[PDB]
Amino acid sequence: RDGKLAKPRQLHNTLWGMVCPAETPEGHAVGLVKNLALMAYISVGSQPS
Amino acid sequence: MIIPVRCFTCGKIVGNKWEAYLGLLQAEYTEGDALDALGLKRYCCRRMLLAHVDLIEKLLNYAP
Amino acid sequence: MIYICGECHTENEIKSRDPIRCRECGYRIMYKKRTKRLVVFDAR
Amino acid sequence: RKLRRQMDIIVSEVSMIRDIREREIRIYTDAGRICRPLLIVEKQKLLLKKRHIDQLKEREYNNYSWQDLVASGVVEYIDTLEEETVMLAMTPDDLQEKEVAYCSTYTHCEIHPSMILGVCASIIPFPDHNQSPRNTYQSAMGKQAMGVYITNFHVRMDTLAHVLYYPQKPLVTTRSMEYLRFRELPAGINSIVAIASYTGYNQEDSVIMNRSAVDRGFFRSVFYRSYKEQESKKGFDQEEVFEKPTRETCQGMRHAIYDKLDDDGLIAPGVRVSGDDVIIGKTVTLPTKRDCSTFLRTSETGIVDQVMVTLNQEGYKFCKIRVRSVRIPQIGDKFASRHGQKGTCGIQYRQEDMPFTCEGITPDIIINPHAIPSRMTIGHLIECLQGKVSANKGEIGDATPFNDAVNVQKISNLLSDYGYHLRGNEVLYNGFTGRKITSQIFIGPTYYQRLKHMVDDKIHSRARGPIQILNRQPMEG
Amino acid sequence: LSEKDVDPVRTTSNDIVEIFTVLGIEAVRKALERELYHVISFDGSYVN
Amino acid sequence: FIGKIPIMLRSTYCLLNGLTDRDLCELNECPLDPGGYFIINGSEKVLIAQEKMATNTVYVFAKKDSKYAYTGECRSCLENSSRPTSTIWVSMLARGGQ
Amino acid sequence: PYANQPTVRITELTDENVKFIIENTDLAVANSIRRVFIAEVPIIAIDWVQIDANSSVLHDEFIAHRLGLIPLTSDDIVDKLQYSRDCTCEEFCPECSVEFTLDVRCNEDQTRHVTSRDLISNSPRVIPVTSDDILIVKLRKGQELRLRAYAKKGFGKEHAKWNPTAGVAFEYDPDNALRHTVYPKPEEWPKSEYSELDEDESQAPYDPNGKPERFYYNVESCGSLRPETIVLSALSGLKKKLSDLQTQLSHEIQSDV
Amino acid sequence: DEITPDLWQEACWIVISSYFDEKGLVRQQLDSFDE
Amino acid sequence: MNAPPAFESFLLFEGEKKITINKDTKVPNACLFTINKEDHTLGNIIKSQLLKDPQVLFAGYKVPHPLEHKIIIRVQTTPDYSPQEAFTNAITDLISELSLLEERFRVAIKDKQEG
Amino acid sequence: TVINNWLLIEGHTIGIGDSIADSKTYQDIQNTIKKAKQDVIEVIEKAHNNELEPTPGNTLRQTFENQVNRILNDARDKTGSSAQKSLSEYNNFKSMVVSGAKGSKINISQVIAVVGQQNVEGKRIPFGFKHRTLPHFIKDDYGPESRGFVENSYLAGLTPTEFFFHAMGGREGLIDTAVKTAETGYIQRRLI
Amino acid sequence: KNVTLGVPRLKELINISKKPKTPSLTVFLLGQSARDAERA
Amino acid sequence: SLKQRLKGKEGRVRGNLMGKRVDFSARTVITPDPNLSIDQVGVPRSIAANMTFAEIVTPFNIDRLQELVRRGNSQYPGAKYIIRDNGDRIDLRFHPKPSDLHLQTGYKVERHMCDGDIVIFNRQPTLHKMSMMGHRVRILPWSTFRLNLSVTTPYNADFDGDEMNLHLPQSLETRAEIQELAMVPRMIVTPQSNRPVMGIVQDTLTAVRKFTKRDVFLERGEVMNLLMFLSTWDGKVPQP
Ligand SMILES: [Mg+2]
Ligand SMILES: [Zn+2]
Ligand SMILES: [Zn+2]
Ligand SMILES: [Zn+2]
Repeated sequence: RDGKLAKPRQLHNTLWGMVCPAETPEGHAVGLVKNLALMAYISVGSQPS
Repeated sequence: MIIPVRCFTCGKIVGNKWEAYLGLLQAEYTEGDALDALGLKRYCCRRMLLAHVDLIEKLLNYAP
Repeated sequence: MIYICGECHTENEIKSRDPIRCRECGYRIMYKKRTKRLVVFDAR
Repeated sequence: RKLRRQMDIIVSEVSMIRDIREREIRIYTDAGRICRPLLIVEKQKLLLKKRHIDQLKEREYNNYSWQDLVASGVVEYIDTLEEETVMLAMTPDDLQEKEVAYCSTYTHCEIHPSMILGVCASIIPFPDHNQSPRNTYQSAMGKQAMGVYITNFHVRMDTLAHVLYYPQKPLVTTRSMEYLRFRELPAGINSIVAIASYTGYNQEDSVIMNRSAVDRGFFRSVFYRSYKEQESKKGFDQEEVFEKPTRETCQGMRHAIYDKLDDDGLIAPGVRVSGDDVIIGKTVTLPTKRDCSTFLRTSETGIVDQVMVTLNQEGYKFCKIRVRSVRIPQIGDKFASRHGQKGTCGIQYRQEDMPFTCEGITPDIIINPHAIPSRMTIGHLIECLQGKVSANKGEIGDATPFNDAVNVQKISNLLSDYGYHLRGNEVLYNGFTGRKITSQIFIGPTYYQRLKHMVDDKIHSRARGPIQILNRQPMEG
Repeated sequence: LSEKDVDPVRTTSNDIVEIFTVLGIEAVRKALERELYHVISFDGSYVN
Repeated sequence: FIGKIPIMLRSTYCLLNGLTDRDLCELNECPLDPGGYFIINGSEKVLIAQEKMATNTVYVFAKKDSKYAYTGECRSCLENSSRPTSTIWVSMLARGGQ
Repeated sequence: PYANQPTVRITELTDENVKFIIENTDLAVANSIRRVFIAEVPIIAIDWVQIDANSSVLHDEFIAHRLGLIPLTSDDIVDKLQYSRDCTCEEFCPECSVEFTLDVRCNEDQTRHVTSRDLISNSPRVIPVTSDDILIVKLRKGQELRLRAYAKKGFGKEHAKWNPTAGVAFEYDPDNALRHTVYPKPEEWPKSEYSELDEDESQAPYDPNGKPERFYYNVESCGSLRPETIVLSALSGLKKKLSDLQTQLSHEIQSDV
Repeated sequence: DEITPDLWQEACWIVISSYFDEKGLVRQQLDSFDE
Repeated sequence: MNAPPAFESFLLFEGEKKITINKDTKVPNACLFTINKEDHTLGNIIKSQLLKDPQVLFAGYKVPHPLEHKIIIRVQTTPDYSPQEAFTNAITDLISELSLLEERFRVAIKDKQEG
Repeated sequence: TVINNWLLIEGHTIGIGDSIADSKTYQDIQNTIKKAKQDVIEVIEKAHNNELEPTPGNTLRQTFENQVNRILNDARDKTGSSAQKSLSEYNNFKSMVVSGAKGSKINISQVIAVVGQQNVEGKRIPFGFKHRTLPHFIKDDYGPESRGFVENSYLAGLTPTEFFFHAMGGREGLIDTAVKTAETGYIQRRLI
Repeated sequence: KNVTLGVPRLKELINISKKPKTPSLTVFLLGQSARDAERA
Repeated sequence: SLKQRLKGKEGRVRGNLMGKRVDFSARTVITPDPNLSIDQVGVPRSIAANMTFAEIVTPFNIDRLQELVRRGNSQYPGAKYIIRDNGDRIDLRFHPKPSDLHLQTGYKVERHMCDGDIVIFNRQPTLHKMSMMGHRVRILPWSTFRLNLSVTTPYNADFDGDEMNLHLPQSLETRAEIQELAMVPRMIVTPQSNRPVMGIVQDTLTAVRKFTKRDVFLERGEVMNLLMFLSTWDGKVPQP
């Protein structure tokens, strides 16, 4: 439902340095499947105590 | 995986130059200088050794 | 009917009925030995 | 900020965002936040100094690593939310250097702008000289190229595996390729590619391949198909076992030859196989015993590479059989450069037929000039020009995207020093007649890839085949 | 259309339903031609 | 004993943890293999990262079709407890109603 | 209406290459000579491999592929050797093939390089050219490669392994007097090694009455034949192609009448 | 003292090389599972 | 699966004629020579030798298809000269030239080897 | 068949030499782009100083964007025509365009002179960040560089920001292609 | 200004709908207002 | 239930009547062939040797069809089956004994597809008439379908991995239908826009532009070479 409200296929400005701007499957999955940029890191989480 | 016997473009023998090429590099030769020492004038043959990846060496790290 | 153990590479003759297992290693992955028949390759 | 940079109480992955206008400070510690390392800039200067670089140069035998840069407060991770409050410099040498004061409050700097690209886009050479969709197409094609997918591929038994005989590392490469191990496990070959209209067989994204080069192993590859079969004793009445069926023992057997099978019902390694052959002889006892042996597809024609026999997770005896099939490049096979220039082989010419330079060099691949103008893959032309300088110079060319030290004019000047036209054009002679071609052909080394899509895997015909019993309509048999 | 100083002849609409209920089916037939032609010829393409 | 957890290869709980490249070759493992996947019935399975909206954050959006002029949602989740996320909406009813 | 009177001037003759110039010839004759160098000069190469044992890391037809590409000394034996198809033996015999044997077992901690020096022939005339040696495969301890192969006659038109040349440089009109190639900017183009123009000059003046003549060759040998033997074999091979065609043409003309 | 522009290209890729010496390319998957 | 044997390009199968002559009815004194299992090596050399004949009005060759191994040579001569006669004289001249080239290349090899 | 065999003599290629232009042509293109940027700066100053009067049927923002876009659109055309005039008779980019075989005038200009303005949904690159297209610009930066105007050619290469904005513009083409494939034959099967 | 075109507009015509996406008119003036901007 | 069997996109009425798999169809990758006519499609030997056309035995072709039966499946071109006047099918490869393989008028010999056979060639999506045109089969020695470069435009086909379907009409009546209605030359001009649907393309279009320039001059030898590729040439060399 969330994806319907706003189109996520478009390459958003904020993907810079986080998601590769070029790599995306062609076809029905354009812009929906993404790939991390080389130095992109996803936080594993920690306690805010 | 292993050095091709012939240069693809012209058929020149290249399979007897990988060991010499590695030896020349160990002798502080530049890659271009080593290729010239080995008689590789055409850039098609220089391509053969300059771009070769010797995977057979790591394949031998697995016991048969 | 020779099977090569995947762990110790022991050649052991194994019958069809008896269980497949290395005689001395106990390993449970067995590879068939290369066929004795001759196959021709053209060096092309 | 100070605590995070000292790593005292605040871990590196904690993002603190201040919305000055909204009078809100948002601190995020949860997981799932995507962040990247950025160099910290203070007073229009990098906190990264020569001393940090020197210690990193002796990375080994020094215990100095990336973590010391983070601990030293020289680099920190910035997530997307924090990036909205960050004034970022693309480079230190240009952005925060004294100049017209566009901005004097840079807070961070990029380590290198080329890190925006991912794994597959990081092998494209000169991706900033290509039209963007062609960089997207290559990222797709790069995942379908052939090479050595993993070093221990002999031990593995995968349903499908393609291995190139002679993978080469690109003559023209990107700095990022050092970390993808693309050098260690390359997927492609450096090809002497001529951009010419030779005989009309490279038109509409088709390719003319050198038959003599193909004869020498050019883009030769192996195809491994692994078949797994397990024998299940479920059901008291039925008990399937591995053994070659015999006419007297089994009530019903096909006319296919079972001589290939061993007494254990498994074909031995090193045996030619085809559609008519049976690789696994499995017979199920009736409630004589019916046979349920496995056959190969007519298309496949290879040699049994490996036959392993084990017990699966369920504890049932099962065997994996790997069939080896050598795939020599032929008409219809797809080939691609690293710039979205994908095409099938239209025809193959022997070395005497191919056009040749004054040195006797014939291109391995000839591509139509009409592929470039629409796609605007100038990076393909620059890669060929750089690769020509690389092969002659004996140095691997650098095709890092946003490099000001490299440009076509600098590459062209280098090519002149080796007795070649500065723009990479050469005088080619007609192979059929030996006459000079009036136009001088752009020719040089380009990294090409053989794609998994072979014509043999695709060609298929139907002529009064095995219809379905229920629907009385065609079906695969 | 009824508004004064407004051409009651050339004035038209791109809504086929509005044309149908105001002018008729034959007006729709002509209006549908023009709408179908306009989209086709927008990019310069031609259809018989 | 309460069950078995599939283990991601080359992780701290994988047998190929801390093994040197030579050790990996002894085990018929490619040192260049990055790990990061699971072997499930012999199939190497990779878990694709799933992109979802951040929780505990107030987001104000506008829907033209709906009957609310604006809606400020907030998907609230505990600090690593009760995986289910409860979403609360605070919507301002549209002015269309006459 | 009649044949040319071509002349030959050999400029360089080594064990690897021969550089020569042919004058007073047509371009078609000059080109057909260089196509014969590559595609129609017979040599001896391995075209049949049975692998009795191969524990190496390279599969069987990888090894066979590499064996076929190993050049074998076929200077004088090739002429008297027969084609297996033409030979009446039972698919192989000393008159149409040369047997080779390779039996290498590695029992040392040091990697064993299986080279062409390990290829052993029953004919002393036909041996691997290198006997640095050509690497066939590298063997780990406990790995063995045992095979027997037959080397038969063939030419490059059938497979690139029977091509005796390591590059045929061919050239004519180095100064572009004929304008067979039109340079958009002649000043940007390096001079040919055979060029006879001054440094200032970039192109020879256009020769409207000129014809392609004085063709330059540099035939580099892989090793199977001497570079001079390739050219001599090519001229006799091309001559035999035409004499065979004439013989067939004569019968066809007789049948028509 | 300071990294000059003539040394920046070498310097920045030493920083990048050290990053991949420590993290690799699938550190996200392994770190997530370890947690 | 459809790959043809490499020898099919130069070996005649049973019942295949190396050369066949067909009269070209469009123009007088014209014949078409269909030579099997030949390529540009013989087509170009023969065609160029024919053009040196002043009695040959037209000479050309072609490979109808690169995947096939036939060359068609069309020769039109003057009324007093036969296309077959032009073809035979063209081959003899080529054989004469090649024989002369062999002799002179052999002499050159001796000169260079001698010193 | 007739011309495929004459092309064996004439030959046809394309290479780096066809993508280059004269140093004089490069200077002319640089002057046009330098002046075009200054023109956009002046339009920004007028808007900032409230000296920009909206045109009928458009708000102030639409008026500014229209004025900026025409300046940059004119600059691309002026540089594109200049690059085309520099091409020689021998140029292979021109030969394929002139014959109509492949490519167009815009392709030549992009390769040689300027890639041009990148648009997402018909507008310049949006302020996806907070009043910024990228974190490398100042807030409320309406200049050509900030909003997705590629001042370089493909031969010269794009800067990291231009590379990303060009990727943003190129993603729109990728999405449209996927939609058309989905829509392909839908109307036809309804009409039939 | 902008109106629907291409497939979506083609879809609307064959899919005749009481509410098009971008309903609009084209009013023509038959008096002096046609040639007089102020009167228009 | 019975209602389920009919319902759905895969139901009998829709999934088995409006569209269905068909015999005597082939599919493979397409590659260029400038040496073929526009109305000619190159076909792999394996595809041709697998697909057959039933030829009614007549005294005109009694001997020719007799040879194909003798050659059989083993040798191409041969035949796969014999259908007697009874309508019963005989599998040739099982038993090649000529005594049981005598032919007579009224027999149908399912000979292998040969050169000149009419086929329907299709690229999907099939958007207009020119997406299913008729071709003459040309057996060629590799594993791809060949297309003249001009017919790529009507098919919207490229040689970068595209695959096209080959359908072989199986009777004289339907074979005559393709010849007189659906062949490529009859499809040159489309009624959609009353203009040609295929034209000259990349190399030939770029080269014909150069070829027709005012300063293109051809020597005697060159002209005789170009005239060898002019099938309609009347044999007279024009005055230079
Ligand atoms: Mg395609
Ligand atoms: Zn070479
Ligand atoms: Zn064991
Ligand atoms: Zn013999």
